[PDB]
Amino acid sequence: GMISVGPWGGSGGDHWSFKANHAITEILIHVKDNIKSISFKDAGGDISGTFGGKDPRENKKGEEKKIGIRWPTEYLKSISGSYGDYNGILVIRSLSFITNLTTYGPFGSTSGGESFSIPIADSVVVGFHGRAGYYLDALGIFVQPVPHRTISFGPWGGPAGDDAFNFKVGSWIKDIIVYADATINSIAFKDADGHCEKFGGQDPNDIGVEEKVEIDGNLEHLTSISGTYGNYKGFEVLTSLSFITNVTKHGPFGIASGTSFSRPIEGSLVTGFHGKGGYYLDSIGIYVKPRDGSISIGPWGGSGGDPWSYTANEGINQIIIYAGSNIKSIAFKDTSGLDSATFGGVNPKDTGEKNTVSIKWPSEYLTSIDGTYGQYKFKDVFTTVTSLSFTTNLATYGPFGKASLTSFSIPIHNNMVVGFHGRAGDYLDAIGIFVKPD
Amino acid sequence: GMISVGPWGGSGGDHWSFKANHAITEILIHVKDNIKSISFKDAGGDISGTFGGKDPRENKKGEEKKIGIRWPTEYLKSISGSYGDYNGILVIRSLSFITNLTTYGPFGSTSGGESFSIPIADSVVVGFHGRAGYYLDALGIFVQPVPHRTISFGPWGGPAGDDAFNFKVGSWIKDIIVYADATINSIAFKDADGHCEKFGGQDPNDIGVEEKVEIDGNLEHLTSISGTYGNYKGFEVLTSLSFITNVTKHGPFGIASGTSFSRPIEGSLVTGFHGKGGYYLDSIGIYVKPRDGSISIGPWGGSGGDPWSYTANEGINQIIIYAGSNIKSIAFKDTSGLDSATFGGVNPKDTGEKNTVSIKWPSEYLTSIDGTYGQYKFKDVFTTVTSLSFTTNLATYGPFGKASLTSFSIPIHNNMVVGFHGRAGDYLDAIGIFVKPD
Ligand SMILES: CO[C@H]1O[C@H](CO)[C@@H](O)[C@H](O)[C@@H]1O
Ligand SMILES: CO[C@H]1O[C@H](CO)[C@@H](O)[C@H](O)[C@@H]1O
Ligand SMILES: CO[C@H]1O[C@H](CO)[C@@H](O)[C@H](O)[C@@H]1O
Ligand SMILES: CO[C@H]1O[C@H](CO)[C@@H](O)[C@H](O)[C@@H]1O
Ligand SMILES: CO[C@H]1O[C@H](CO)[C@@H](O)[C@H](O)[C@@H]1O
Ligand SMILES: CO[C@H]1O[C@H](CO)[C@@H](O)[C@H](O)[C@@H]1O
Repeated sequence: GMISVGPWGGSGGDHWSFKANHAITEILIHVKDNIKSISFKDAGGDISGTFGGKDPRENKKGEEKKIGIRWPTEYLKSISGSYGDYNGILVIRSLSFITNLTTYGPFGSTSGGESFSIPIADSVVVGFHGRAGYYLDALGIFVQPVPHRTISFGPWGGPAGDDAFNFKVGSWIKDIIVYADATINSIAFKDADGHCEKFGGQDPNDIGVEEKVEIDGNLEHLTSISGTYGNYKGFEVLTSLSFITNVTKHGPFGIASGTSFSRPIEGSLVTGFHGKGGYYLDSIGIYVKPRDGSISIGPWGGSGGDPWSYTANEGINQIIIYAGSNIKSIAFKDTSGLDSATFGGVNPKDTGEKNTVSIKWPSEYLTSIDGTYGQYKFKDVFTTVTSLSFTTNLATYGPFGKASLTSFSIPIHNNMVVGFHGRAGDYLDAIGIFVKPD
Repeated sequence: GMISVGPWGGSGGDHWSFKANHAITEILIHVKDNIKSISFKDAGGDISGTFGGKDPRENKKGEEKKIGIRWPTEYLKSISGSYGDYNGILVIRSLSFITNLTTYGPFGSTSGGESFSIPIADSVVVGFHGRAGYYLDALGIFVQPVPHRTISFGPWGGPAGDDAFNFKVGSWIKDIIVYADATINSIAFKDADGHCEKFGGQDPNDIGVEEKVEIDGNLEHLTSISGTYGNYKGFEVLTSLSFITNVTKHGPFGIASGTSFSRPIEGSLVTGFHGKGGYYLDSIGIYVKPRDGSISIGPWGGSGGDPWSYTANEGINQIIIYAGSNIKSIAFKDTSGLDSATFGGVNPKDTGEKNTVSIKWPSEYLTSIDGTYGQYKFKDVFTTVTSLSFTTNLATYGPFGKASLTSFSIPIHNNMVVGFHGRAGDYLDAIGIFVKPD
């Protein structure tokens, strides 16, 4: 799917939204003291309508400018501009067009209003939305990641923090653990699977107070964040935060001081975080995916273990499986480097042997899994997956482990596997798949 | 999905295409001796761009007309108009807007060009496409069926034929059997499943010559038809036909005489036919679905029987199952009356007892099936489905038949069943499902 950003400007005129089928290669504007109208052309040569330009007065036509994007080598990544009063109406006064190579603009008046910019990385502008009548009341963008990347916002805060962090998750962000009083002392995260995370919080003299947010991820999801950054005991840091969902706002935690950051985004899901800490939380950014469903099959195996799941962002490239007389652990690698956790293998005295499956994406993609489950006894008796195999549109890989009496398979066709789920602890208790058509 | 119709007009200007998110409620045009520009508004209040209107000369602005569609009671169903030369260019000269209540127009010059109209029923205009620069070079429409209906084109030919026919299929049109020499004598059709069909061909003195078209329906599909109608031995009938695919044109069969009909359509699949015959083929029309994939699961059962499949057009409402100590036959009813054939039950001495499942669509929809298969002996020993049950998001229905040793089920979630497939002869040899997410 795509993430919406903005729109910036007024609430007059009529709403419009133009998603280009191919890359945006041309923007035409008419502009004088403000932007009278805008239209787009795409790589295959389709034009959008002309949005705005409806003032009947000849003076008020403005001048035509054409911005050409030199596809396929140049691609639009972002915009900047300004909005303000024009003869009484809150309107887009100027625009810039931000490419991977350069900036076209600014076009229109940069005086008499308020500017905007976007703290975004790794995006491609795939469309626009906004408002118009006589003029361009409002404008915002639609974005997708550049190939094999994930759109980034931020980071906000200071340039300090000796312990940097990045990660992304294949499922959702489920628990957030924050310490704070005067500022944000530290931040940690618990992936739906129970895999945890941590940051900041290294001042023995300023520890703050713990708060816990559980995101109830079937109905609720983390869509964005807001907060504040400012000078704290000399350091430029993040001083408050709030975790924003479709259901509610969790927080704010901390103390709002310095400068507020918000992000006008819609259609987003926060899959990850990046930034730096130390004594406190110097900086933080987010990774977002489009709130783009899978069918779910299984899981097969025992009742033990913590639930886990993994959905590839792009397409699953690799599977790492540890086996002995049962399956010990399993992990996934996708084409865009979004590794999954290792599910299982928590006991260092029983981790078995490594096996690997390679899948030649895109011409090869996973079709299903097969296997057995049964009882395995180590220090205690468990019912877990004991053997596993995988099928692609081209081949079968595996088997791995030791077959037991109870077997499972799926006579499925015209699909692709887009992720896995199950339960795991010391071992892979249970496993199933997520599939989509085609 | 949606079916494209047209565009009509010239090949100058730039291409554009606007699919409205909600119903089209307004069309604005600028027009003088031709249509200078066009734009649309939708029920939620989004506007499209203004397509055309780029002539810099003030004379050449044209006059604004607004056509309001009185949603939700009035909906646009079609258009008509004309194209012809305007100062040197092949261009839309006039337009009409065809609603379920009335016609708005005509707007522009009806002289000096060529008109078009659309032999269409049961459609809703959901968008437009076309071409523009200074003016409206070209215009075509996007259509979807009105709810619970199927878009119809035609019929073409005469008003005579005492034996009318209609049908639609849930899978594809696989074999076409035509008799013809001077005209089309008769036409018959063989559904992918092997279910046959027939028409015309009742003149003992004029039988024509048989021709057979098999549509190789995995890669090839029937997208449209063309042909000719004219006076034949006094009767106005269809005198030639061709069956048009994405791979090739099959035919023309017969003799081209009278008037040629074609249909400018894209994105279509012919799911059905309607019209009338007698001695010969008086008339014929088509039903088309948007060339909108399902995942396929199973089938479970024996190797015997002819393959069959069924995909609901809307959502499956009812299941009729005949059972004894095995399953005899199964058939489906969907919400839009697209019944499926009966699969199985060909032997009148072994048809067992009727059972029925009702599903309360949309809040109830099928989730999966369960059952057994085994050996059944009547006049000969068969391996067929012997028992069946169905699950919805709400309940389980069945079981029906007599359970045997070998059982089958699918631990599947977050899906819906959108059709069935398998094999059948005298009985239901084998059965599986087609599923989609959500
Ligand atoms: C001329 O007035 C119209 O156009 C402007 C934008 O051009 C809107 O702000 C306003 O609400 C009207 O729709
Ligand atoms: C106390 O110093 C540490 O912590 C602060 C933030 O608390 C960072 O700016 C600094 O680089 C060190 O990592
Ligand atoms: C060692 O115990 C853990 O691991 C097994 C599977 O290995 C699970 O059944 C159990 O619930 C715990 O999570
Ligand atoms: C003025 O010329 C332009 O516009 C017309 C339609 O307005 C096109 O036919 C032509 O090819 C150019 O694109
Ligand atoms: C011979 O008459 C029959 O056949 C012709 C077409 O062949 C029909 O027009 C007519 O109504 C009868 O059904
Ligand atoms: C009576 O024979 C037919 O029916 C059975 C199932 O009923 C099939 O196995 C067989 O191939 C024929 O189609």
